[PDB]
Amino acid sequence: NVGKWGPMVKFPVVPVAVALVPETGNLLVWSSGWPNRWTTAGNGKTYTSLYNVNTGNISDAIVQNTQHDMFCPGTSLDADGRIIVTGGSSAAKTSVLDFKKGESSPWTPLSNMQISRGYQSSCTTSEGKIFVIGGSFSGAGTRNGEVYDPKANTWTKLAGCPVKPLVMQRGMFPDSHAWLWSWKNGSVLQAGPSKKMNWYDTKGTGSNTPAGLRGTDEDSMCGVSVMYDAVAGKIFTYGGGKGYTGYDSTSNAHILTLGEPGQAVQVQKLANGKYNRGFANAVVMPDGKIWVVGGMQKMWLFSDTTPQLTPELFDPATGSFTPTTPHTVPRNYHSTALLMADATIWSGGGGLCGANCKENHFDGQFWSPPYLFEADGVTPAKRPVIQSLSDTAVRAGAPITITMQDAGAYTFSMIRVSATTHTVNTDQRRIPLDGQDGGDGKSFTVNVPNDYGVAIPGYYMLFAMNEAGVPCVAQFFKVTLH
Repeated sequence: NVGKWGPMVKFPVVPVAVALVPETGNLLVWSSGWPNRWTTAGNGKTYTSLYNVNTGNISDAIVQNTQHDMFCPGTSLDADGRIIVTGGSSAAKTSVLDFKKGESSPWTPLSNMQISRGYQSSCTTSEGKIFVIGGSFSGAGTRNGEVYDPKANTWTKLAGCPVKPLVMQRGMFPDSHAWLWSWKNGSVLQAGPSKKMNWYDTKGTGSNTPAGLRGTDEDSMCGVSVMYDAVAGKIFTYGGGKGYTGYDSTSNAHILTLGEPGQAVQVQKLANGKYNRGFANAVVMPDGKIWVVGGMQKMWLFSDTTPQLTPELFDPATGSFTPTTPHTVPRNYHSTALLMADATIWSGGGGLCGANCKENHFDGQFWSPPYLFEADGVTPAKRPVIQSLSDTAVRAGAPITITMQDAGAYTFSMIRVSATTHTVNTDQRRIPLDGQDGGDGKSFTVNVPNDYGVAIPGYYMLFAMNEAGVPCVAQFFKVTLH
C-alpha cells in the first residue's frame, strides 16, 4: 500500500503556491516576482507556470500578474472557480484569475484589502464571501478579520472578528496560517494552529466565541488540517510546532467534530503518526483517506535539514497511519501538495531562497495512491469512467445523475477544487455522496448537500469508485448560490 511515484516534473519557477485549474485540471504554480528568490516588498509582479495534465507540457515562466507579487498570500476559490489571491509581498493587493478567460490570461485587480497582510489565511464562506484573518509576514496594523463580497467588490472590516483570540503564545508570525474551516451560516472555525480554537461569524459586524481547546495539544504552527467528511463535520489535524521555528514539530493527530457554530468542538486524540512534521502538506483523497507528505523535525526556514522523506497514508475510519513510498528530495518550508482530477497527488517545491541556492527545489512528482493499483499494489487498475453528468452547475440540495461507462456497484464523493501555499489549504474538503442506482448499475443519482456550510459554493471534482475502491478520473461541476 505504498503507491507509486511518477517521473520528476520540473518547473521554471519554484512551485511554492499551486492551484488546480477548474475544468481542465491543469496545475498552475507560482513563486513571486522572481523564479528563484523573494523579498518582503516583492518585485511588483508574479512569475507563473502551468503543467498540462493531458500533454505533460510544462509552460515557460511568464509574468502572468503585472501588478501584484503574490508570494506569501492568502488563496481561495470563489463560487465561480475564480482564484482570488490576497496580499503577500504586495501586501494590500487582491488579484483574480478567472480560468474562463484563459488559464494563461492576465491576473486582474480587485479591491485592495482594508488591512494589508501576508501569510494570512483566506477562506470561502457559505455565502460565497472571502474571509481573511491574520498574516504578519507583510502589511501593517493589527491583522484583524475582514470579508470580501465578490458581488460588490468590497472588503469590510469585521469589528467582531479580532485576531487576538487565535494568536499563538510564542514565535514568529503568531497570528498567521490559521486553520480556517468555513461552516454553517457564514461561520468560520479557526481550528488552530493555536491550541485555543475559536468560532468567527462573518455576517454583519462579525462575532467570535471560543470553540474549546484542541484537546491536550500544544500550539502547532504549520501543522496541517483537512475537512475529510464535511457532511459529518470531521476535520483531521496533524503535527506542527510550538513556534514558527526553533522547536521540534510533533506527530500529534486529532479528529475534530463540528456541531453547530458557537458550540464546543469535540476532539479525539489518535495514536501519533510515525513521523513528526512541521511544514508538511495534507491532502484528502476521494475515498476519504488523507496523505501527509514532507515536513521536517526541527523547524527552520529554507532548510533541507531533519527532513521527513517517508509520507504517511492516514485512514480516518480506523485512525491508522501507514507509510508510503519515500521521496529523495526534502519537502520542507515552501513545499506544496495537491489532489489532481486523476486522483494522483502533486508533491513538490521547497526553498525559494536565492540564485544557486541548494535548498531550491523546482521539481516535484505525482504520487499514485494504492487505489490506482490492483491487489498486488503494483499493477495499474482498470478504472471506471464517468460517461455523463446531468448537470454541471447545481444549487445546494440539487440532484445530479452520474452515468458510468460500465455497470457496477459504485460509491461517490465530491472534493472541492483547491489551492495551497505555506501549508494552508482552506479550499479542500470532501463530501461523500450516496447514489441511487437507476436500475442498470450505470446511472446513479446523488444530491448535493443542502447546507452551504457543508457544500461551500464553487467547483468540485466528482469521483466515482467501483466496488474494489478504484476511482474514476473526476468530472468537474459547481455548486451555485441562489
